[PDB]
Amino acid sequence: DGPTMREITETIAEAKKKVLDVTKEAQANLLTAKHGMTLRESFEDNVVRFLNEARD
Amino acid sequence: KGSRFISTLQVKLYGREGSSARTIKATLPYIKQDIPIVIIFRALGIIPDGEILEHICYDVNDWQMLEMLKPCVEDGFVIQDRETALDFIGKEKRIQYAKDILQKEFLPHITQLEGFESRKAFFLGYMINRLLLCALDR
Amino acid sequence: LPHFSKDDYSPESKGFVENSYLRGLTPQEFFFHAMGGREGLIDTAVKTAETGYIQR
Amino acid sequence: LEPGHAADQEQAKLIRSAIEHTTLKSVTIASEIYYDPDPRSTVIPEDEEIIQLHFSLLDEEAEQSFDQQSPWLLRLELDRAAMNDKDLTMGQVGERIKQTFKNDLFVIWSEDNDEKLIIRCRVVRPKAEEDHMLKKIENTMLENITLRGVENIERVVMMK
Amino acid sequence: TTFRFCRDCNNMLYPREDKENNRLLFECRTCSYVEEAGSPLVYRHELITNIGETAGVVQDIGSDPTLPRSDRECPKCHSRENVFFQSQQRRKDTSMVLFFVCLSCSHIFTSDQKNKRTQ
Amino acid sequence: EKEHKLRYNAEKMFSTLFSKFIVPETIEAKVISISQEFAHNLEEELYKACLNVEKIYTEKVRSLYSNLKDKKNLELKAHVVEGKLPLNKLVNMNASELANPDLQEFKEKRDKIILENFIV
Amino acid sequence: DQENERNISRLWRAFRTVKEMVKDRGYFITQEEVELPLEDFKAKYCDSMGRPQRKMMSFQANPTEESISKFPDMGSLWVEFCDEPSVGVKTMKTFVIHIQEKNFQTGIFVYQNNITPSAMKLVPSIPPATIETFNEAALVVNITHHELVPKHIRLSSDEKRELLKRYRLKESQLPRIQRADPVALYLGLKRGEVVKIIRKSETSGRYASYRICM
Amino acid sequence: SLMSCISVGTDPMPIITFLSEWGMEPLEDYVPHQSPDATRVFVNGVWHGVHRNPARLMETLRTLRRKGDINPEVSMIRDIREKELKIFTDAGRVYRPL
DNA sequence: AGGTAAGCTA
RNA sequence: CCCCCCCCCCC
DNA sequence: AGCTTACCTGGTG
Ligand SMILES: [Zn+2]
Ligand SMILES: [Zn+2]
Repeated sequence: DGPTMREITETIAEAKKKVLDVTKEAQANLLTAKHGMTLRESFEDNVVRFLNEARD
Repeated sequence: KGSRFISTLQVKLYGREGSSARTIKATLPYIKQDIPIVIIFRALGIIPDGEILEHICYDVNDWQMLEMLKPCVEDGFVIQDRETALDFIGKEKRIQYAKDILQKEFLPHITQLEGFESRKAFFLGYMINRLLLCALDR
Repeated sequence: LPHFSKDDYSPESKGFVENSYLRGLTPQEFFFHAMGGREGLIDTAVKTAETGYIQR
Repeated sequence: LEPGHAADQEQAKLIRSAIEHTTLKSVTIASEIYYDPDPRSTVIPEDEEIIQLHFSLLDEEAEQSFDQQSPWLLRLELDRAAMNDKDLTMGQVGERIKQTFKNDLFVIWSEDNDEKLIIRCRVVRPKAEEDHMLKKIENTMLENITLRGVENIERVVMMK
Repeated sequence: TTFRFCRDCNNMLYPREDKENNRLLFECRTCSYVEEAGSPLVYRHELITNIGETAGVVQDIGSDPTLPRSDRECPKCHSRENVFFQSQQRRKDTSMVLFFVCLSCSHIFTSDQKNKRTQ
Repeated sequence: EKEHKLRYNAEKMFSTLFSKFIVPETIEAKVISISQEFAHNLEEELYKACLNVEKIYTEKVRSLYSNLKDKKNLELKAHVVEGKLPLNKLVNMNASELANPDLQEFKEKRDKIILENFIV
Repeated sequence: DQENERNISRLWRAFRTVKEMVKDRGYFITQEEVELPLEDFKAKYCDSMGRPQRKMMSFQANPTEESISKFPDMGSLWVEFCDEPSVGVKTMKTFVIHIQEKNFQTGIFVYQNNITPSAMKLVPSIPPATIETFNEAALVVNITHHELVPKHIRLSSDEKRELLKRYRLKESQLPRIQRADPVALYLGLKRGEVVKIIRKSETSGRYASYRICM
Repeated sequence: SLMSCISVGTDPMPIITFLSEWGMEPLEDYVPHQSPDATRVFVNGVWHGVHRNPARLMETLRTLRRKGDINPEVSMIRDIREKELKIFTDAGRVYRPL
């Protein structure tokens, strides 16, 4: 459905802003790393999660 | 093109992370052992340190890299002139044999000619700079 | 890819395929999916031989 | 966890901190070697209060360390975030070094409070050439000495 | 650290104690040279290194097309002309801080909100 | 026997602490005779802690000194000590609770953040 | 107090486990003797300073009436604790003679850190009597108490004979327990002895296996 | 790929000659603290010397190839951050048109 | 290439 | 040297 | 102790 496609695209779009936000959060050093993880290892886990939640 | 001298030069960083006296030695073709870089430079005619150090670390401010080279100076300290350096690459028979290896087999690209010790020195120096840059996580 | 700017941690740069198979993949989406797909074929060949011996 | 402490999160935290491996390297910023000749005083004015608290009173059998120690100083700077993170005292850390090298290493430290976290170490000479000996002792210190935890147990995570 | 060489043979200078006057000297082990030490510091370790972050900031940094651009005003000249990179320290742990170079004054500044940095 | 010599030097720096720390009370809303007497009320108070039932102590003297000395953030807490705040509980206090309210700001922000990242 | 408290706990924890093992081994020990509380242990085996006096801890254990029926030749046991972290050859001889004179069947030596290679050589020196060595640390936790550790039962020579008859077995054909195995050590298994292992089964509920010592 | 080609191998000496004629100081006479910013110039992994204004040099070479004067198959890179200029006459390099 | 388990050189 | 088979599946 | 070194590595046509 055309309406279903809109709902899909916005779902991807919001996950993309969500991701941009956590990227801005990490660039301003306001990001705190999870146990046994690089600040970067942490960020990537968050990003991957956001996108995989999105495709589902 | 020309004979195809497939000789690969290895410049090794001995000692591991958080290990006392991290020395640097290079493996030359037709010489069993890995010679400490400082000797290879003195064999090339670059005799003082800070002239050998000048060829490796270009910024005379990078204290990190310079302290990374203090052990190399100690390892090489035992030799002080070109003869003593050519001889370590072995009498009279060994000194002559050494000159030949450094001329035709050590860094054969660049030249296999003769009087290009400075051109091959700065190159070895470039390798050691590149080695230490990765070791210091840069 | 040489089409991207340096230090780009975005969904697009790091390989997010936003598009469906019906809509079709962009050249970039196509190439990342191409790398992802290649990985699969390798651990297929690998697992096929490893798993075989395990049985023996 | 013990049958009676199944939901006690504090019991979990307490074991977690007691089992996880922690080395002196984990809390060190940088190590340094200085020529500080008279041990009864200091060239570094930053440490003026460090000598004024411990080299001070006591005085636990003064000269105590014979004071005929070593002119070569080994100085370690510890990370405030990392110390509090793994929950450690300057006194705790100091006692681990003091107990590792026994009486052949005179140790002092800046207090938890102080703007800078410092551990001052001097070799104990019985009755020339020491520069190498300190680089040997700092390599031991960082790579060896365990401050907290069980060896091999590297990362410890809580779970409900 | 920042060490010297022997004027006379340019060789490395090794430490030595003048026990009589309680001062440090640096001697040449290839000749009879000696000189008073400048600082009491001899060796510096550094486990957590922060030097190698702003590496390769040549004045031609702007002429790299691969480098991205931002519209953040300069904290010294106030220009919305920047070329930005990430920490050149090629260590695993390294934070994702951004270093901005002005293309109207050639001065570096970060997006870091945890520290009041001037390097 | 040797303990007495050690215990004497302990009270000595407490009066030193109470002579150049007692000034910010008079400089901002609260002489050496008051210090010596008040400094004694810690030496034997901390002695109740060590050699229990039947080593720790010396390190607890330094913690008491360095922190109560601090100022101008820790003098606001040191003001409470001279103006009715347990001189009995402050001896067996010893930890991060002695530290600056400015230091405690960051210590609280830190601790509560570790717990979020290792609770998985 | 500091870290004296932890050493006292550990030593008492290991004392319990020794008593647990001695009881399980056949010998007469009460659950009251076993479940002895820490405050009582302190008040019995610690000096004026409240510091552990191991020499006092050493005890004698005699087989139960039940044990006498299965293994008639099972004699009495002696358990010794030493206050020397490194147990010297001069101390080991003192122990060996105790077992020989009082004609003990088994002797167990609980040590702190080590026993001299000199001392550990005069161990098989007094047959038919047998000497055992346990590090205090290994005894802190009773491994037999674990989830994964099923009940092992030492079989009589007659019980072993029967197993072999009833399955038409040669000793080679039985599954094997290693002599140095924690449970083999706990029960003081000698080579050739058989252990009946009764474990729970997701298929049958209860399954009995057997292992012979090596 | 359809539009990809592989370098046949060209002559380095004309580029080497052009370079030294365009501000390339020889390696034989380099003094690192005298020329600290200096960009390292490599013709087929052979370090030849250093150049003081790499920006203008790079332009000249690029304009030379585009015109035809430097063979089109010859690869030339300027790693501004690493202070390096690598050039390849080299046979075997895989290339694509853009 | 890779994990092992003999086998033995400084 | 190819061929062969290349299940399943994010929720 | 830490070098070296032989042993194997899916199926059919
Ligand atoms: Zn000299
Ligand atoms: Zn600017």
